[PDB]
Amino acid sequence: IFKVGDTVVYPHHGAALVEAIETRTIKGEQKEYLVLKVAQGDLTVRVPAENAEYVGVRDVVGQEGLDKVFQVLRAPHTEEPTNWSRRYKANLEKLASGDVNKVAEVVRDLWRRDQERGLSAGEKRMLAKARQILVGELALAESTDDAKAETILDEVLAA
DNA sequence: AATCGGTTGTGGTCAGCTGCTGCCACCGGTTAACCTCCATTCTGCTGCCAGCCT
Repeated sequence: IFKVGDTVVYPHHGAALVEAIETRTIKGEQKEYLVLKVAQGDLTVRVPAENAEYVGVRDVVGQEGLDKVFQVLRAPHTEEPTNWSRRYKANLEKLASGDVNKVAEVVRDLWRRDQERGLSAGEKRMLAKARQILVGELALAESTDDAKAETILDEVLAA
């Protein structure tokens, strides 16, 4: 499926350019690896081509995905558990899934709650992580000028 | 003429509570997928085991 030069999305790290395809040997068989150059912390990720779907690597979403995530990002009736730990584990396991809709849900919930009160060290760190990978995936989805994409996200969040 | 003590017109003044009105430290209680063991030398005492005695 994957080709050299494709821009795929890794689950917990956001965008990833597939820059080469290695052919390393483990247990005497040439399981080909693909190397991904993510840029969040400048790490090179190597995965087999077989377990790409098992680890859940995923192509970027289309314009139906864009209107779907904007539709879910502008939606009310988002009642949350009042317990701080329950809420934290809930949106952490939403963030770790790798779905654009779930990441947009986490950034809209924490954005409205930060606009309300301003939460915490851990939740501001989580909102920064989630919003930066959502901005990176959006800029990958439309080739649309990083930090101007941030202004786009701020505008569609503030509405 | 002064001279040792009062009276005080009047203008600041200066901190001493007094509310008072936030507001900010400080301390207690709560959170419910699941996962169960860290150098040498001298002196004295205390415990070890064989070895004669009834």
